[PDB]
Amino acid sequence: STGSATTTPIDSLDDAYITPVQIGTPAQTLNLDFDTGSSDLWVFSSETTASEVDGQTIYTPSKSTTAKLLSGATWSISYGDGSSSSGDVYTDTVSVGGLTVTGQAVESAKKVSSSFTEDSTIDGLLGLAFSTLNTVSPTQQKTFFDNAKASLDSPVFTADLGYHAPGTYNFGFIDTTAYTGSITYTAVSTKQGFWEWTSTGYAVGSGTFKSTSIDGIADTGTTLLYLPATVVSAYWAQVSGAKSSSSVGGYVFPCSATLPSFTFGVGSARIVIPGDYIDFGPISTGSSSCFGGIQSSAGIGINIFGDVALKAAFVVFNGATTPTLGFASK
Repeated sequence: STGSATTTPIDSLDDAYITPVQIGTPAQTLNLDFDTGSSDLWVFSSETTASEVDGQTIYTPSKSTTAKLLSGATWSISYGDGSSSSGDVYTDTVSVGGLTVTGQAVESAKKVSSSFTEDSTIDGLLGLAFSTLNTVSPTQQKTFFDNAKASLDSPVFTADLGYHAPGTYNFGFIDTTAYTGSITYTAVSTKQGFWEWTSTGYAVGSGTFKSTSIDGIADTGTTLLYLPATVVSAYWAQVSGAKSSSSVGGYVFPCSATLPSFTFGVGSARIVIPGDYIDFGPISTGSSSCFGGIQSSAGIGINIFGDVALKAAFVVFNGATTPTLGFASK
């Protein structure tokens, strides 16, 4: 089998992407944030504290003839940005882009943090990291991809995120029309449960390439590119007037600037992020200070190749017995 679904930016800055997902019978369609940095499929629901729901579409398991309470199971998750959610668990039929999994754990939120409430466009998350990170207790549950894998034509999914435009998530096949040149594959460590890999280096604008190993994760659920402070300082030093602002919480730059590109290495191959992809707009309405899309990972503990980087590439998440990651230009 295969599946193919369009993913759409939630706003004009590409702050996140939402993909429609069918849950239950008859189908209830919710727009979920596909997140290769976590491993829980959770949704706003009829069980979510009413004051914490503000415009989201909810899953109502009592209206699904295929929903079953997973008795005794609970979940609770905290994300890198400090957001969180928790609740109980159902199993139900879940379909993405024509690909159907029966018996999928659908984690129903009883509580969500303010950032989730305040984002009316995201109805939940669909985790695509390794199932070892799944938070369901006392019986850990599998991700949608793990459940689907044996049935797929090939044990892979691909992310093709757009810049200020829709893109595509495919399951079970590699669309050879969706990228230019060749896909370069690179080793993955699953030891922390992430799609963790080692970039071979970077360049700033038309500058020379610096060969240096940068360990990080491919994370579709993170907006920005978070890299070591040395690398990030070298980037922003090429933008007149750019500075790190502790009050804003990262590097900002004059909105009048033209940003240089940023290149990252994948083996001997190179992925070029255009300067425009690094512009996250005014820090507040009307301001002439703009927020940067490349930021230091120093406070985080891990480097993160988030959407700013991934949207410059066609990315293969290869879930074979020994997983790998593939990157192509497009």
